[PDB]
Amino acid sequence: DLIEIQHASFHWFLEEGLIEELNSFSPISDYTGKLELHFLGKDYKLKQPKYDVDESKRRDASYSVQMYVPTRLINKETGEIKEQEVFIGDLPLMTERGTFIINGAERVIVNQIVRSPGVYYKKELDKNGRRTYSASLIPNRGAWLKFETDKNGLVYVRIKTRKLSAQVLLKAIGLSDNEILDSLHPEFYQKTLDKEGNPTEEEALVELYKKLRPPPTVSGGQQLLESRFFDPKRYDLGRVGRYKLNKKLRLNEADTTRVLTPQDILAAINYLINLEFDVGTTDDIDHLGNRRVRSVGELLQNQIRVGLNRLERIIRERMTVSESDALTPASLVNPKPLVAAIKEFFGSSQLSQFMDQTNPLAELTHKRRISALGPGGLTRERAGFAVRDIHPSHHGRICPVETPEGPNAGLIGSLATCARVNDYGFIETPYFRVESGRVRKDLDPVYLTADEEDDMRVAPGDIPTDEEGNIIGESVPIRYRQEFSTTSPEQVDYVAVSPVQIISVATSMIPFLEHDDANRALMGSNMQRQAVPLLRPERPLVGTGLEAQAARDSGMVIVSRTHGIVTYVDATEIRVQPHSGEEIVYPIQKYQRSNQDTCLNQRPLVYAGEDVVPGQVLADGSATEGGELALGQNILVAYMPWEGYNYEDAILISERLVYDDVYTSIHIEKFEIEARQTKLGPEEITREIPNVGEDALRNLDEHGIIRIGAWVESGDILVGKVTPKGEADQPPEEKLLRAIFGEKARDVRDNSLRVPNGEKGRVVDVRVFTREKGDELPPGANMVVRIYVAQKRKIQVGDKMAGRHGNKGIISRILPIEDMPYLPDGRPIDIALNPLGVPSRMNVGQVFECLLGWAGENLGVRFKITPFDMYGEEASRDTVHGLLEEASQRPNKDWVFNENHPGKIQVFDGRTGEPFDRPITVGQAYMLKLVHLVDDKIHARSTGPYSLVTQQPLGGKAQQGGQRFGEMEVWALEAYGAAYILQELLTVKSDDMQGRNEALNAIVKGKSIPRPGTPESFKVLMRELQSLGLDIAAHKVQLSEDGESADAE
Amino acid sequence: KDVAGDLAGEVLFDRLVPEEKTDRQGNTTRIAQRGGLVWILSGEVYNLPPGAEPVVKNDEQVEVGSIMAETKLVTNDGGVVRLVSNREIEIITASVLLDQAQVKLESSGGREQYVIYTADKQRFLLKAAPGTKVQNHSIVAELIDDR
Amino acid sequence: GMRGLMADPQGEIIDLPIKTNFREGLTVTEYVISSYGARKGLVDTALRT
Amino acid sequence: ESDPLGGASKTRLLVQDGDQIPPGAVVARTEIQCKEAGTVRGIKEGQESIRRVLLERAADRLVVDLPSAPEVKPGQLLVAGQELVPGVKLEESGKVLEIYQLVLRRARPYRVSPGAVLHIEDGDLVQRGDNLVLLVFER
RNA sequence: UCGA
Repeated sequence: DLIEIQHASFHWFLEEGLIEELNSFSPISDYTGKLELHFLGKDYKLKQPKYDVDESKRRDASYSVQMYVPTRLINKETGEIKEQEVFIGDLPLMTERGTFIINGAERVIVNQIVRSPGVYYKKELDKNGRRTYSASLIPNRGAWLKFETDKNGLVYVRIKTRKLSAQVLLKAIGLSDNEILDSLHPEFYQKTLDKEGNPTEEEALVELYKKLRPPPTVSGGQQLLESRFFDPKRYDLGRVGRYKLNKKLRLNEADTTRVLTPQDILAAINYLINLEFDVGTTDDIDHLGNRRVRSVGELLQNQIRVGLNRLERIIRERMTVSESDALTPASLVNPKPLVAAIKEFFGSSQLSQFMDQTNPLAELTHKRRISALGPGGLTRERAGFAVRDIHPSHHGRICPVETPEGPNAGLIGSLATCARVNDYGFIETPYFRVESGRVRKDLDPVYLTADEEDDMRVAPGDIPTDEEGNIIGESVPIRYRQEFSTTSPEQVDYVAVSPVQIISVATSMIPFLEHDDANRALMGSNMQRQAVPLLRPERPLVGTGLEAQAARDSGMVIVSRTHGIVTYVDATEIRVQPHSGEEIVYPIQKYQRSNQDTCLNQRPLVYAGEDVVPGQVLADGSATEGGELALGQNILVAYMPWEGYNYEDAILISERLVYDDVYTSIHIEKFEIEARQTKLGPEEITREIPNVGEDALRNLDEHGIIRIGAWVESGDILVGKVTPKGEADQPPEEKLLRAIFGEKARDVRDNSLRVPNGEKGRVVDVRVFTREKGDELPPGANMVVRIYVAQKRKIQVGDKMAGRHGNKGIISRILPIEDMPYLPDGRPIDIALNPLGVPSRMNVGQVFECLLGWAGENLGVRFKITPFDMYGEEASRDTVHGLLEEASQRPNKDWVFNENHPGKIQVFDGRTGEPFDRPITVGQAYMLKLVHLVDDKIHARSTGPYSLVTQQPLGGKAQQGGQRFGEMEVWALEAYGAAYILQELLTVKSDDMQGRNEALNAIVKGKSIPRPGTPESFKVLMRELQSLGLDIAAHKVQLSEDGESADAE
Repeated sequence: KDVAGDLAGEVLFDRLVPEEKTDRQGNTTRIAQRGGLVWILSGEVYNLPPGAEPVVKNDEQVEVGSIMAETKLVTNDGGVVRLVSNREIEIITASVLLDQAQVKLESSGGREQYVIYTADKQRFLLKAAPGTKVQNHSIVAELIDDR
Repeated sequence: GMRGLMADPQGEIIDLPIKTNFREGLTVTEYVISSYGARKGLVDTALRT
Repeated sequence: ESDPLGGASKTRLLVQDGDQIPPGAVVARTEIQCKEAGTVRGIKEGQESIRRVLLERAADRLVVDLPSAPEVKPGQLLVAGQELVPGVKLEESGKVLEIYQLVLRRARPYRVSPGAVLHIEDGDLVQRGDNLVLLVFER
């Protein structure tokens, strides 16, 4: 299973994470001691949800459950036990795909990588001086212990504040002079004991309080130090903090997990002194053995911990004011601070991200992202060069290729294919045991938790092995202590289980990965997660074979579980019968809206009367073919330059891709309107709207709302809504115009929902959610109407297409089939790609892919080639050229392979009919269609809305915004002679309530006027500087007159 | 440049003498004015715990599966050992057991305390708690007095 | 031709060379060494702008 | 479980539960077993110095029986690559144990540049892959 | 977060 960091994490929270939080919260007491409240956390209910999975997405709700615990309220003096179940909070459940539904939108919880708790030592040179060793005891939650060591044998303890001597903390926790020196070399400790005095057990708590809290008190020094490291519910090492203390310092005690042991502070000082004696290891901060990951089971444990602490303040403020008895325990627990704590984590936190649902490849990748940012991780400004590079401990755990380019280059990683996280939070990799030069591929792997660095010798999965005898190679390259070396095959210990263990699940879909560059393989893995689901997908011919596993783990593929006989198959359900209440129904969704405006259509695959197996595809998804995944189409390609139509990364396609419904996707948009409550009068949805005739009232059913199946275009009316007005401030021009022809204006105003510019399609869902029907509504709303419009988009000029090797491009021309070049059998060419971008970017694998897919086209065999071989030069060139020779041995196909030029044939011109001078490489390429279509990039504005303060035009496609003329754009016009264009762009086009009126009136009348006025943004800055206490004004230097000018008035 | 070894065993020197040029740079240095050759002999090396003692002296033959190092674990000031189900051993140096000791948890009035009902018609309340420390001249019990 | 001698993420030149190229195909050992310079050349571009 | 470089550690108790142990006596006795037999070498002269033990196995000594003339000196270090007598060569460097079958204990020399700081002493025991010297150079 |  590829999703185990989400399913096993939420399963741990429902049985171990929720029980541990309620056991530490209980019991609580009052100020006097009259009654006590303790919970029973291990007997909670977790009742049934309210709505369905598909119903919660359209009703704008969350798939959540109610949490109830039994609560026993006892009293100290009077014997009474009050058992009652009290509501705790709303907990959203994880769906079957591993996601959550928050406010009708599907969301994921990205796993965040942080540092592991423990002690870490570091050699630091602050200046050109001696060698200083530092320390840092990091807990899971609480204060930090930073031990430093200066020159001349002075070890200090810093607990944010100023540093202090090591004897001050070591004596205040409770110790003797003989219990320190017996377990310490004590000759180095005499230099820090001379210039520190010699305090007793009570002569150190007073001096500790004088420097931390600057009167000292004998009772104040004990309450300050115990609350930092020794008090419960304020300092936590964690289950993994106790494990890292017993490994580094080699401690004998274990299973403490709550209180910091004072013997552990003595062991951290002893390891720091011995670092000057050239013994001990300096820890690394970028090592994956020191870096942990956490998931939904751990991140939810911190939100209930800060949510129950707010509940502890109200539970102690209600058992003291009410001095009377006979009170119910259900009124002591207020669920309001804990409901708002869970709702803030799932909807308002940064780590809960919007789920990418373009294709099943992006859904599987987004659940396995390893990001180093979040509330407790790193910062965008605090990220440096060392944290973004690849550590040598990332071999097989984190993918070195798949990472987003730009700002987050290296901070957001991806988990590898065979990687696995244990219960402690460390990434593990499987390895096969090698015994005396023989790979023992018979038993289960070892799953080493990054402990193979300083102990084991690990070989990758690329060495030639024999059939159970020995290893063929005499020099095996291995890795030992983060360095590569070639040793004997009898000296190795472990070997990798797969050659795709290093790369992730999205990089493994690229065939011939070893022939492509690592920079273009980064782009090829990112463009595969943006491919739209087509209308009829097609499986690739040069697939790697891992597409079948990624389709079943995405959750959008109906699988069988019963091993039965299929009875009834239609377009909505599949009914089988289980055998060794026997009729289950598998529902099939038809054209459901996704998050990225794509389709989630499922098609039936099986027929009636067929034996099935557990793990068989019953119904494939939208971007999924039969069994395996399918994100694009296999069509003909040719690497030849046309007449400037493929000049700089441009694509020339044919007309055959248009009328054959190739690269044709279905996009479903969703519109929203609401009949709110205006204080002047309630708004309602009517059909008789003013100033709109029969040109737009054709699809309404006398209710103001459109019908199902009506073709809407740009500028129509979906929901006709009116709004009452109470202005009554008519100008004298409109009063004279209305008095002539009559037709007195009504009190309503047309606020109908309309279709935006460049939008069309067919309406498929006109679901209306009103009150008194069984659904909750937001306050200040009478009727909520939701309109879903689906449209069928073909492939056009301006769309961005790409392949699996980073050869992205934008189509500039769609030629007919008689103008495209044609093969010597008469078959035309679909895509005419440019061969100039190939040798400059090292995209060699895309030439191996098309030449192998052309061999699979004439044979019809659908090759499955795994990456990272076999014999050198005999597995990539002679595989392609050897299989192209077999396709040429057919009696009908003799023109496929040539002896002089192997990977080339003769191509004829379509316009003139003459052959070209040189042979051209042809093949069957697998191209994808990305989400960056030409329809979403069109924006234009003449005059629209304006800003609130600066009175400048707004910015945005969805709100009719204007393009920003920034500071780099002024410097280009200032370097030109364009002074009148610069004054026009800053005055009459932005921030002038007077200059915009006269400039617009000049074009309609036909006589332009010069000299625009003062812009509004300068007068805002003039009033802001006067409010800062600065007498700033503008004057005139005219003859015998120095007067201030009034820019505002 | 870090130079790591390949085999394990005894270190032998050839035409190399150490020098102690102690200065204020790092205060732990040892340079060689004439760097010759250093040799590493062969043999299996097995590390010992810091609390163990080597019972095998020099020029002694060992067998397969024999004894190499015996750890001396001596816990003084203790006379009686007692363990039922545990992992770490525990030694007890002093134990007391009074005659006619019969405690009972008859505390229906307030909090639960173990009242010691001795044979001398006396009821002693257990003032001490199970789990806390006791010191010299401390209170462990207090009898209830009707007068 | 030959790929050459790549370096560490810190800058140390590894003594193991990459004798293959993009036509013969790299190995799994020669792919993680080439990824050290591809990540270094990627994060140096964003800080250059 | 113990590591591969540690060995085989056993747990044994000298006394049982419920006895009269005198003060100042042994309670537990944990011994360390040996994997391969041989001759223990590298004993420390000073007391209270027990960190690691050497066990020279039978595979650590290579025996070479030349029939022409045994020409070796006690305490001489033989480097592989040279010829003792004309008619035979060498294959493994190391030190000589006995002065007709000359047995050779295997070793590997390391050249140290003058002026370099070293982190090893004369006569101690090393592990497989530890830092020994720190060669300094100008570039 | 994602494109150049």
